[PDB]
Amino acid sequence: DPVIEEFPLKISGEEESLHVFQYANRPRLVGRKPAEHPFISAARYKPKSHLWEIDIPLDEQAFYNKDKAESEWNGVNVQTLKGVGVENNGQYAAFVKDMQVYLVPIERVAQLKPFFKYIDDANVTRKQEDARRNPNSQNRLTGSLLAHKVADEEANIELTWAEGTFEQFKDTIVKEAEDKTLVALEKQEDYIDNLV
Amino acid sequence: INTAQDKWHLLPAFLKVKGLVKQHLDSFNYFVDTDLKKIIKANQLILSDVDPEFYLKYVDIRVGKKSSSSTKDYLTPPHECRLRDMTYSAPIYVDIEYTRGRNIIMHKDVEIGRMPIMLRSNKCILYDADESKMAKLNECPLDPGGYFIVNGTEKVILVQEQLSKNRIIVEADEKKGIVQASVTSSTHERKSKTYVITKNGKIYLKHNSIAEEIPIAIVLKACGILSDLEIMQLVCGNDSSYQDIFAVNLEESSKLDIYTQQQALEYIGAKVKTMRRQKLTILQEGIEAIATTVIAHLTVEALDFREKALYIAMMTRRVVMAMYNPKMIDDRDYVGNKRLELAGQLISLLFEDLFKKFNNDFKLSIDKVLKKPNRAMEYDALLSINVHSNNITSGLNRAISTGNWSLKRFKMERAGVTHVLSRLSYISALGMMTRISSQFEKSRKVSGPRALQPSQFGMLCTADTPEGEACGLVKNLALMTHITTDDEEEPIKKLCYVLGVEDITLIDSASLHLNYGVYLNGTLIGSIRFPTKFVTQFRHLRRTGKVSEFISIYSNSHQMAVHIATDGGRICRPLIIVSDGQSRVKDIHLRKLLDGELDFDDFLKLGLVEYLDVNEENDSYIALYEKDIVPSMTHLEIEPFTILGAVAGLIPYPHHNQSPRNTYQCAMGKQAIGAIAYNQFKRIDTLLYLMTYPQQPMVKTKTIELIDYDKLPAGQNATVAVMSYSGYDIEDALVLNKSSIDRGFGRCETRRKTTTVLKRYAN
Amino acid sequence: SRMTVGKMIELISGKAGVLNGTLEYGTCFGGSKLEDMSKILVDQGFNYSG
Amino acid sequence: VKPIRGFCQRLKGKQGRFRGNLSGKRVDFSGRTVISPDPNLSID
Amino acid sequence: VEIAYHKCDELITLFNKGELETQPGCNEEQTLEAKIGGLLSKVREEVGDVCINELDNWNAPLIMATCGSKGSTLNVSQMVAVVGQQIISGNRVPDGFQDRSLPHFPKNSKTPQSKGFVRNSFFSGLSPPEFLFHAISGREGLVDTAVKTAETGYMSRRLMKSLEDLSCQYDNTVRTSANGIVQFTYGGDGLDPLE
Amino acid sequence: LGVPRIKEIINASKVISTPIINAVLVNDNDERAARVVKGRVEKTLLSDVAFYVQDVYKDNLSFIQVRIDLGTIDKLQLELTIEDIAVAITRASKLKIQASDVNIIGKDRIAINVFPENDVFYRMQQLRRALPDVVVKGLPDISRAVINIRDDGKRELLVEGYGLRDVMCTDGVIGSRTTTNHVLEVFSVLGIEAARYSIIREINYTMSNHGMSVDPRHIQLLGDVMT
Amino acid sequence: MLSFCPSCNNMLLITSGDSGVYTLACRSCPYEFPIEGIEIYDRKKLPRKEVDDVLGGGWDNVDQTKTQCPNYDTCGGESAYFFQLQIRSADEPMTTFYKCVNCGHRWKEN
Amino acid sequence: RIEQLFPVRPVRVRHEDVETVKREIQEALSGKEAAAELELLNADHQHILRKLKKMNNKPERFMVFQLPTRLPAFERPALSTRELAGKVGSIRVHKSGKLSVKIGNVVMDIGKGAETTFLQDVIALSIADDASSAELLGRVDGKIVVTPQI
RNA sequence: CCACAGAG
Ligand SMILES: CCC[C@@H](C)[C@H]1CC[C@H]2[C@@H]3[C@H](O)C[C@@H]4C[C@H](O)CC[C@]4(C)[C@H]3C[C@H](O)[C@]12C
Ligand SMILES: [Zn+2]
Ligand SMILES: [Zn+2]
Repeated sequence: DPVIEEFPLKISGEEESLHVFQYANRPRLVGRKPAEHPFISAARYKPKSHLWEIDIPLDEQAFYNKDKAESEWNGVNVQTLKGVGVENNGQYAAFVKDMQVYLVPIERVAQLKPFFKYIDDANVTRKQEDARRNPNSQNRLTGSLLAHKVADEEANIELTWAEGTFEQFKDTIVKEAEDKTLVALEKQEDYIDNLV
Repeated sequence: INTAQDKWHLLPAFLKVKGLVKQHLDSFNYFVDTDLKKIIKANQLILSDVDPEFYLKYVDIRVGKKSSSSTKDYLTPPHECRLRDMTYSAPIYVDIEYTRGRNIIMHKDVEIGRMPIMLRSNKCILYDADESKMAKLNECPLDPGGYFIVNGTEKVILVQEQLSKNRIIVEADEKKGIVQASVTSSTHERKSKTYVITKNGKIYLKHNSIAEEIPIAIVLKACGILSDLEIMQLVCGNDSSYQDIFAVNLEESSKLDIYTQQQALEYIGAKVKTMRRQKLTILQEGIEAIATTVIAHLTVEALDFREKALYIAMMTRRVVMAMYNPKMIDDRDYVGNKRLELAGQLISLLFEDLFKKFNNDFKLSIDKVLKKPNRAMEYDALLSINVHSNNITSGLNRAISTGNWSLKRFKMERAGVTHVLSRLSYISALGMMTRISSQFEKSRKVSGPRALQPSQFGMLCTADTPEGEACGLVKNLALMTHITTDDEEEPIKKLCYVLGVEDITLIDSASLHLNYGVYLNGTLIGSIRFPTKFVTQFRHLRRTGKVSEFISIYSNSHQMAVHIATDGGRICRPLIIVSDGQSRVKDIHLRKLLDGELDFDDFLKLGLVEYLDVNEENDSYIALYEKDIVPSMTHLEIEPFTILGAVAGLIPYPHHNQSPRNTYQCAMGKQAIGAIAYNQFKRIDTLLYLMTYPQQPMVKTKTIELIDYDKLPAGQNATVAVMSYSGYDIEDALVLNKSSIDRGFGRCETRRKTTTVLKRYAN
Repeated sequence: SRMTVGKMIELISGKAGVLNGTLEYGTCFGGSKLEDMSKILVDQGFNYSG
Repeated sequence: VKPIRGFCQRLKGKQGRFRGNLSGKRVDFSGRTVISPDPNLSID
Repeated sequence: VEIAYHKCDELITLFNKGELETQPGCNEEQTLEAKIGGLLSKVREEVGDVCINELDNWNAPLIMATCGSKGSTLNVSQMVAVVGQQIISGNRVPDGFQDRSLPHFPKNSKTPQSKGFVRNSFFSGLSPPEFLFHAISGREGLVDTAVKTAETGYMSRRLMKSLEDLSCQYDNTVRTSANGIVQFTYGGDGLDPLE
Repeated sequence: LGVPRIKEIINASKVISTPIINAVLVNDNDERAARVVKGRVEKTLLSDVAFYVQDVYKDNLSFIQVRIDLGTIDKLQLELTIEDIAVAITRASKLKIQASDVNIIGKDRIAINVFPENDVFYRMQQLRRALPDVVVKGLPDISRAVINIRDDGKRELLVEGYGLRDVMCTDGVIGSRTTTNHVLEVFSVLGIEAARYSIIREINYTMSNHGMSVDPRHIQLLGDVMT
Repeated sequence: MLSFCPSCNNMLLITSGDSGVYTLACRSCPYEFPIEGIEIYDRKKLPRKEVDDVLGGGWDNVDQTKTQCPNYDTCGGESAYFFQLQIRSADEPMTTFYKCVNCGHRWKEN
Repeated sequence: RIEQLFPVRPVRVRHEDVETVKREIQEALSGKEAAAELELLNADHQHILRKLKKMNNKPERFMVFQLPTRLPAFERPALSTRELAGKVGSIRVHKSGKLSVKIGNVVMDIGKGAETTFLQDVIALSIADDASSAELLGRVDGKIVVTPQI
């Protein structure tokens, strides 16, 4: 019944706008050991459509045989993962500093899935080849059509990748945290009757 | 002094406020209160095409209430309408805002037609009327109401029964060897059926719009699931036999060289036959087809195609489970898979079609006038609205009277919706209401819809059905039931996410079948770690009163899922909660109820009684008496003889009779000659049978007492001597007494009506 | 052949009720039992089985 | 739209000429009445 | 009926453990169902026999069964003694819920009082589950009576249209309308079944 | 038996439901003989005789290995050998395998090789999924066979299929007293007179099952009409 | 064969190309796995059911004959348990079943 | 890298014992139903306590809280303080090996919820026209869930 | 001309 030790929550980072990707093609663990995070080459974020693209330079010394890739895929050497950032309220990424648990909101969650740009490139080149050889108001699009059109006709923003930022981020979070301690307003019973 | 065995006193109180014919009344009241506002709010705005400055907008609508006067307008009494061969109705008042030249004229109380009121509604003149004022209006106080007086006749919209909308139904054909899963997605725009069938051992998806049967891997790839390992993990999970069945469908996508989302989308869009309206590219047509056409009720807005993909994946998982063994197919005839459409919904749909036609014709006439330059004050609406207003009431009256039901916008064709209320007896008039008509009548499949499934214990009558060709297709509601009402689902979604449901857009696809999944109205909504505690917490919040009591929660262990049902049309039954082997309704509550206070809704508010539908009953364990209570019990029946309907209540000692005799009496008690109503002499009906000296039954029934058959009986008590008096009683014949007939036994009279109209010819 | 024992029970219940002067209830899954009807009929001077 | 009645429609079906007016037809000098027993009447 | 219930419960326990013996060759569920049905039919027959033996003379159903005018031994046994197992489409009552008959019985159960057996007489009144099961049986009887007529009448019409032209000519040969012989003698001996 | 049975007989339908073929045995007073004569007519698939089926890729070859145990053959007393299974595999039409690819490795293993894009994988996957459903011993139309005992103690065999001639031509089954309830098979095997006898017997059995007591002369007349 | 890709998680199609060697090629991404040296295989374990015995205990307290056993690489036994059973039609010779005393391996003659 | 490019064979479990190995698959990566729920609750509470003790002052280590979307309101130092800052609650642990989370004055139950089978990471994003940078803050190692107690 | 509703 009684408590031996309390692990205090501490909410901060209301403007940092953190994001989390969820790779849909690599296991969290290989064997009982943890897996190895892939090296990161480049990324893109669409502002309007909230699309994420991540490029991973895949291994070339084994199980590649670049002859096929240069034969019909123009020598592709990086695998791309595309994901949609979807809103999920009630999500907090947390860490532990000196037995004190710190939390920060996650704005969106992305499901990165493998994408094949070069297949679409070959398809559109073939379509041009077999279409140009022989011929053979105005606003009605809604629903997901407008979102796809926005994702197409937007302008991609090239991002920069940095590592080791965790120390500065943790320092900023704890500095934004330590200054404030809050006092309760309503009783427990007042929580039940309205969206428990 | 009181005991628990007299808990049956909850039954009269339940009938004191709710009413026995509440199924029509509550639906019509809800229609008048809210669906008029919804119908106006859908398409209130009307614009011209020739002069783009004239806008006409309806603001508010009501029936029988003038805005200027607090008192409601005068309506003809129902019996006056019955005699004079009119339609009992109230005008439809609507607020209007339009432009007179440049002036923004707000005008009020313009009549757009007469809406035929249903008797004893909240808009009728017989609402909460004492028997003195009811006698003033030549109306019987012991009349169920709930019927529409049109053109002199009185018609009843019978409660329709359909297969549950927006639900996955899996059926197997063993002689042909095809398993399929069907979803009838019905919404305001379309009502389309999607099939997922198995052909030649491969899972195909077919739709009426699509020309060819799309392979399932193609549509799963097109719906956002690019990788095939994710597809296999979603459909099969960590299982051997399911993967062995399903690997062919993974191979099928590789055979057709489809590997990206664009490829599958254009492959699907090449097959879509409904191209019109200056079509876009094939890829965008396929996007539209996947977004709306394949499953209409789940619409996708953003780029994220997760929920539609998981819906199709769960449907195919059901299909694969059907392939593994054909015993795990849900029964189509199960009561929990059937929903009851009431009069209010059908009237709302018909009014929607009529109002759309009215607005279209009004816009056409306004454009016809305003196209010409000679316009004076923009040709005010109230001058040219009445000739279009008459069409609304003409359509409503014709649709109610003729019984034909033709709505072109929803492509729906119905016949035999309304029936003439049979006034052969008071019990016959009552039993015409609470009658459920099945969806199809052509099929003669024995042991199908006609057989009495055990799932209708206490929800439908177990003995009342007409004998003959319609035996089993026309059913009757039980004495103590309640048909649910439609509720919003987004607050339930938020409550689910609060209570511990992890969303689908943040959980693993591979581990999804390693724990229970939550379904809202048949659509997968997330995953739950502990399903039992979640179910218990949801039940406790329902019983407290923090969410609507008609929301149902039940855990299906075979599918390893937990379902929440919200939509209306589910048939329910109230029951007493028993906890820890003790019934939650003690003797003090019964004494409080009998003393006058603490009505049935107070029993609902304190968590003493609650409503269960069939699916909820599947998860319960109900005891029948106090002696049968064990610590594993979940609910307690209030009283068992509610399983017989209103008509079946006339039979004394029905449990001592063979069931076909009970059914025959249920059929033939509606032809009894007796008193019809308190005002049976002021009525002029086409054929009416009356008895000179009706008598009370010597052996009554509690059902007889509740439905007030005691006040208006049909039949006499006869001193019978069971013996073979002569040869004239052989083969069911009876031997009457001459002196008894002379003194008045069985004396009857018949009243017929001849009508004539002096037509005023055009000459 | 039609096996309607409820008819005999109804007859005896009605006879005992009219002799006692009170209407008797034949509610499904319950109602006034046969033994009380037999007792009332015996106390009124008729046969126990009607 | 109501389908019209053709000659093939007039000759086919349970209400056609062959099964409705030729194989069997309504006859004169007939009566339909409810029955009741009479043991004192001879069997013929 | 208590002995029959106890033996049935023993067989259910043996089936639940798994060591139930499949003598007829079908699977475990089918042989358990067959054994339970046989046991319940036996107990109905035994109680009906002792009931018929225990009825004195001048008992009206017994007299009307001895005469053969109306009723039979089974009807008297059902009214006075245990009614017996209700059978729907050749089997017991189907599981209308999730692997159980009615919500008034515990899940995953095959006891006779839950699968459709009634232990109450028609004189003694029926419990609500027994009432529902008997209602199901009466309903299937009524619907079979209602729907057999169309197929039977169609078959009768087809037979009569096929056989309307045959007649026995004066040379004792059955011939068609077109004067072709079907049988040389009717039945091989030329005897009317009427006489 | 009932209204559907009469409807299915008098309306002579080529395909029926429950087509029981009843066969008497030359040695009807021995359980082992009944079992071994059941083993000839009751079809046994490759899935009942194979431990597994697997697909092996060599360095430049691709084949399918099947492991047949002689233990199940000896325990069931099926008159089946490994080369019999091989030639039975050759008699499959949908697989389209020519009769020179199946080879014998060891005394159990049977190898099915496929020779030539991506067509080889598709072909051998189809063969792997369809191979354990091939018939290796029995009759194609016989669904199942049950050994029954008559009241005098003699044993008979009831099969559910349409292969009347194959059942009555197999050794161990008396070919003079074997009958079936289906009437078109009786016609096509034994002539119009035997078809007439089958019609009369089936209608009489169905009528006497309900105890309706219809005189057999009407049944004989109906049989003479249909034949 | 149910191998799944480690790059894009797709189905591996085995192709020969043109040189004649089978490879676990993937058409969705550049990846394959040659099968040189060790070989790959996918075994589907068919179910093993308990079928009905036919000669279960058919040689108890029976006479023993003197017949040479076909298997002479395991046992040198010359006494065999035999049983006469009518298996064919009545016009054909009566078959018999007999087995070695040491190594089993039952065999029949007609 | 050799196992990363090794072709993956998917998880296969026989149909009869899929439910029996459910606990094993759950444990490998990281009345009757009521007793099972209690057993999972106790094991989960011990696992969460051990996990919290493990990552004390460890870089690139994260756990995701699933908290109610409508937190209890508070007083600004009434606008109800929709956006929160500072210390709000505490993860208290009891003598009986059970855990609870007190947010303000509301006690709530804790658990781990669904367990993931793929790599997760937490990333901070800064968007501006002149400069833009996306930073990998660390790896997300498991997720936990906190539900209101009634 | 249809469709309901009952009676065998
Ligand atoms: C998959 C279902 C197969 C089934 C419909 C096929 C396969 C075997 C077929 C029968 C055999 O051919 C022998 C007969 C030939 C006669 O001419 C007509 C009848 C006859 C009994 C056949 C009917 C039918 O044609 C059968 C049963
Ligand atoms: Zn790949
Ligand atoms: Zn040997």
